[PDB]
Amino acid sequence: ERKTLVLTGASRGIGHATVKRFSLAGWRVITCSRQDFSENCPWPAGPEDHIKVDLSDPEDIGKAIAEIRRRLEANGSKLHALVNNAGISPKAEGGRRMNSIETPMAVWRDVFQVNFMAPIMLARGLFKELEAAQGSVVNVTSIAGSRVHPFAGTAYATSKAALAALTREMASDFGPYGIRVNAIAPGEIDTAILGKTSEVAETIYFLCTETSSYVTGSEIHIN
Ligand SMILES: [Ca+2]
Repeated sequence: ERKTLVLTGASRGIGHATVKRFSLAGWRVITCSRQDFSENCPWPAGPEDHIKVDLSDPEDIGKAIAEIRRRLEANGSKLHALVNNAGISPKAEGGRRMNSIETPMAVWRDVFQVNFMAPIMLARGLFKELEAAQGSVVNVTSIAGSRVHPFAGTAYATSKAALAALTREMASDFGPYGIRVNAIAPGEIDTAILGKTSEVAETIYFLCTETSSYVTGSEIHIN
């Protein structure tokens, strides 16, 4: 019965505020993280709501998808929401911003894999359950996708710009199956890559509930 959310990037700020919003609304919240489940976690969700997965690893993502699908059988194999908030912006030597000149191949690869490929891999991997629920996919974009930012490196900026375009394409592709796909760009950089965050969490929640049933292919720019 209970509506279910799969969330990546459940970090302090936007991620935690989103967990809190959906938890208080009565949803089951399955969080994905590189870390082992710990009883010192802020929310009281048990191990059945935690998925250990490294989103830079396509093999691990396939293993996480299969485990999520098994855990969704407890609700009729429905996934009402997938929220892609995981994002990385690796820094150069000495904690410096990493620009287009200095970014090595391995960073381009891992940043695009986590920030860009994992959202579509998870959405198409969980397609059956999203379709069964006529669910919602939210991709969290960034102001860095549209303007050069002092606190976000080039790989992050370009992968988030790619993610904004991917959101538009996914909405067109997933639409005929009844799955809506939208993006939200917070007004400030997500401090995870280092009141306003509650607004982002509220908007993600809106995009996953009945009032947004007819909205797809949009990108909401929080001002
Ligand atoms: Ca169907």
